[PDB]
Amino acid sequence: NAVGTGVMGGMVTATVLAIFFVPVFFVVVRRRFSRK
Amino acid sequence: LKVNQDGSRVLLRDVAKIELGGENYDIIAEFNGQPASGLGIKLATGANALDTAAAIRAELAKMEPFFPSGLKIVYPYDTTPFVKISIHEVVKTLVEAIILVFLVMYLFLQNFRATLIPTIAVPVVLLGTFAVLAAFGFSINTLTMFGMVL
Amino acid sequence: AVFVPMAFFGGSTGAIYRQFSITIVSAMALSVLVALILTPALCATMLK
Amino acid sequence: GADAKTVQDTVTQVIEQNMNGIDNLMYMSSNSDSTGTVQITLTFESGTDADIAQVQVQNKLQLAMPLLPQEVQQQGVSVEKSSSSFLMVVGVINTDGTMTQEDISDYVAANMKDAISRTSGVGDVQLFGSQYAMRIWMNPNELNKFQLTP
Amino acid sequence: GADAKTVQDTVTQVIEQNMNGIDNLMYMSSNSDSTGTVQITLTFESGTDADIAQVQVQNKLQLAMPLLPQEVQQQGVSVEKSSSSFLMVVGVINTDGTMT
Amino acid sequence: VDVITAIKAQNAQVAAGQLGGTPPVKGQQLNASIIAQTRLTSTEEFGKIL
Amino acid sequence: GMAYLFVRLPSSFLPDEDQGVFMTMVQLPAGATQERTQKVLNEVTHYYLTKEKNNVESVFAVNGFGFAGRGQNTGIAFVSLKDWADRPGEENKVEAITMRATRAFSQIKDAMVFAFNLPAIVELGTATGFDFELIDQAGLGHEKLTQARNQLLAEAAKHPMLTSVRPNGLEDTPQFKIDIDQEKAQALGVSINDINTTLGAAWGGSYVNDFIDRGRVKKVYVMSEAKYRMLPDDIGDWYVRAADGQMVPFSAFSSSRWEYGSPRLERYNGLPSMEILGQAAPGKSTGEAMELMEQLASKLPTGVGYDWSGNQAPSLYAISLIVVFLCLAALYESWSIPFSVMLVVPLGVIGALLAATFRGLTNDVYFQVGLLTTIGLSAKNAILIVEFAK
Amino acid sequence: GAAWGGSYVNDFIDRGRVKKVYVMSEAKYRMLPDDIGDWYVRAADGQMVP
Amino acid sequence: ATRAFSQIKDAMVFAFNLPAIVELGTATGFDFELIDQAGLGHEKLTQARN
Amino acid sequence: LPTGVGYDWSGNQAPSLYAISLIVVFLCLAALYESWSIPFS
Ligand SMILES: CC[n+]1c(-c2ccccc2)c2cc(N)ccc2c2ccc(N)cc21
Repeated sequence: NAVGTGVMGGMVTATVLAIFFVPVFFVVVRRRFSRK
Repeated sequence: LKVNQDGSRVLLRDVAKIELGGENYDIIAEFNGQPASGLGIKLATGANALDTAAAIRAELAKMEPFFPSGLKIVYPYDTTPFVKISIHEVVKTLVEAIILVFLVMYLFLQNFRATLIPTIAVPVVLLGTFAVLAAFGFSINTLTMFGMVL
Repeated sequence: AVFVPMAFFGGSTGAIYRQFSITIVSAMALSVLVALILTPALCATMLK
Repeated sequence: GADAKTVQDTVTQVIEQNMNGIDNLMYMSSNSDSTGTVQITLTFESGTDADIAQVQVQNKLQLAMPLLPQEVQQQGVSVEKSSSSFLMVVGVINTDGTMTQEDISDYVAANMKDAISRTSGVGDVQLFGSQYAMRIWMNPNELNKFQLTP
Repeated sequence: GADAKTVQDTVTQVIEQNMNGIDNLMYMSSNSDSTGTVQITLTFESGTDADIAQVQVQNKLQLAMPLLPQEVQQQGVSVEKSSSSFLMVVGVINTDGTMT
Repeated sequence: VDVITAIKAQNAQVAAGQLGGTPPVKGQQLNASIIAQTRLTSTEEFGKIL
Repeated sequence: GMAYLFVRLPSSFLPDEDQGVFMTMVQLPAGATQERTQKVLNEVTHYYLTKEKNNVESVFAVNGFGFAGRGQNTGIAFVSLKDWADRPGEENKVEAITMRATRAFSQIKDAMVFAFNLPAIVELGTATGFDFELIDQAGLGHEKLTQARNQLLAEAAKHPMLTSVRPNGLEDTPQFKIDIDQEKAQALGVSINDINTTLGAAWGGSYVNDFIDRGRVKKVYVMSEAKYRMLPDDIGDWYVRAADGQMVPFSAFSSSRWEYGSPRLERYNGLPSMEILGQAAPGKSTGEAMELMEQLASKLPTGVGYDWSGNQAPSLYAISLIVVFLCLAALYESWSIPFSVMLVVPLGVIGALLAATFRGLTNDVYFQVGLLTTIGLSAKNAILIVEFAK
Repeated sequence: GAAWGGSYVNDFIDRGRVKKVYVMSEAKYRMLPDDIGDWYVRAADGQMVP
Repeated sequence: ATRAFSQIKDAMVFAFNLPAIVELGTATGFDFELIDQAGLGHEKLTQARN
Repeated sequence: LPTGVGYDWSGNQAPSLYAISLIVVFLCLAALYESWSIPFS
């Protein structure tokens, strides 16, 4: 239970956030381009 | 001990009692309120634990049969079956994590032949980690087994 | 680049955080290698 | 017999002075009991061999060996691998041919204990009850009426 | 002087009890002679170091050392590496200046 | 040889047992360790050896 | 939020769990007996065999052996619980078993008995816990040292953001001192050798010789029937022979008087020490408590010194912040990709914190690595979002 | 041996640490060969002998 | 050699190739041992091996 | 024998040893000769 409760939490919140909504897209935009 | 004037023989029985008693009465064990004595084996700083306790029964296997009438063995406070169980609960999660992957693999890859490549990928990667950590000195520890699963 | 740096263990937390990265670090190279030899082969050989 | 203050500075202190010049070490400790039983403990750097580390402590103890009471020399001096934690604790009782918590303690320590301690890197065996010993119970009045001492 | 029954349980047995807590081991043995000469033998797992394996047996013997006859203590106690098999056996004789 | 023997007799610590012994008697309530001779402490105490 | 979800989350080492096997030790007041202590091991075996049949498969009591050391004061009972299926509920599980058990021993008893999960961890490293030790450095003695620890244990309890501190086990029971008037002895005509091995071979025991019993050579011992060595009045029974072939009582040359010694004298590192097993405050955690304990030992008298996740992560992870950037330009050379992936770190990690902060979980070892794996998949995911679109 | 050379008789306790008790003689009675005569030993017949 | 010692003698003498092999492992050969496990003695054990 | 009287004492080697000789062959006999025809030649 100590293993998965830590991972499950981080994984749900990794993907459903990353792939969509927040960075993991918004990054490359303002990192590769922004100013250089 | 002596022989007093009138040749009266003083023995060790006369001056003192003689029974075959314990060497140390300071400690006394009662298995569930019944008189008894056991063995409390302690580990040797860096010993193999489960393998040592397997050989506790191995040496003791040949003592069992030559016991007198009534003398039985019985097992309280024992580590062994906890080793047995954590292995069986982790290897359970291993097969569950395969089967469960196999369903998500079919749900997306409608091809059954395609629900087979990844299914038949990690079986081999696990075994390699047994072959790598054995080659580096580690064991099937409580830790390395969650590392198989994780 | 996050496992093996933290696999630099310490004291009674020795084989603790050690065996932690390594076990799976071992598994990562074996996962990559399999995904460079087998998963390729198998996939090419027979996928559809 | 020796009390808490006796063992503390005729066995304990004698070794603590003659317990140096050893490789890998952070501290030592001691417990000088009133029963008449001292036991020292040296903890080493992590990863250090317990095979060599024993030798060193037990081959320097054996220079203050003849600096001790002679009751102590013939008594049990030991150097072993500690692991404050049992695992297999095999209780042994009787059901049919009844025997006391002393009859068992002897047969346990006169058939099995000798073997187990040796068997598969067992650091040290603990004994519950005690092995037999030709016990004598000197009556003091009976010594006087013939005119004698212990 | 000690006969076969004497050495068997004043030197032999005293060590056999005080001969435990050792790493790598499958059996031990003994020969308590009538000349007054006991000699124990412990055989270990194959590949085990004979350097360390000696130490262990000879640093636990040396706890039952003061549990022995004093004739025995000043006598030759030894712990060594066995190899029931000689190789060089150099005989030394005399020819001219005769000696017994 | 008498001075030496006087220090190997008076200047010593002796193993005296205890009340409520290792095998006591059923019903005793106390268990206290006996003290006997003590290893001497000061220069004055060595001055008074008989 | 992420930060607050992490700083406030307590830090353990490894979760203590039901093992189907636990234990519990006993400790009587000063100078208890084998008959008095055995009464308590009968009561403890009865809480287990009548009020815990469901859970307890088999106990294994032991009178005269504490895990402090030994003596007729001490005790211990080895429990062996039934298998885990037959023992289903949370009450059936060891967390709850050592709860009402400990509560009953502090209720219907008059000594000190506990009960505990066998720390599945190592003996050391409880986390939010201690191991202090009070050394006497100068030429002071056991008695002056005792007062110093009474002032240390008093100052912590006087003003504990608290602490919970207690001694280890030097109860400090009295001893029956026997002074032998030397001059008196030699006037009556007795060797002091003969007087010593009377008292030693009567009250204490004496390893005389060895005898053979059914093959195995055992030991011959000599002492006395118990009744003639139970109280201080029984010293007079023993009459020793004097040079002039006639008996002499103890009372003649003897002196009888009690004293205050201690039944165990610990010695840490070649010097006399008394160990102190305290714990971190309910609020504070080790580094705080420890540091708020060195200042209390430094306020004690002269000639009285002392000696005692992990700091681990801070550095460990520091190298996780260097190898990433290098490996994130070993295929993605730019200084644009090496800052992409960087942000998926707390993208996932926030949820890992949250799931364990929601349930009873803590920041132990499995979680600290459940973070690392969460970050590895965070990179994975991202790098594909990058590598492909580049 | 116990006059000119020294003799490890026993041990005593000094401020905690157990040290050694030694026995020899004031220096002046063991400096030259003429000082050997000073030492008189007891004989079986309860009287001194040079 | 072995034939002559079993011919013109009255004791027991043999003769053998020094097993170039190890002491152990003759093949088609044994090493049994008869333990006395219970509290019997050397004399009762002798009859068991007989 | 009577009560209280116990006891204690190519190779089995080849059987297993050669068993792995029957596995590594077939694998190495298709590590260059992939078919299932050469691995039986
Ligand atoms: C730590 C011993 N040690 C060293 C080693 C490290 C530092 C100096 C000398 C040797 C080692 C060095 C290299 N290259 C490759 C493998 C190993 C190894 C492998 C297994 C093991 N169980 C211990 C091992």
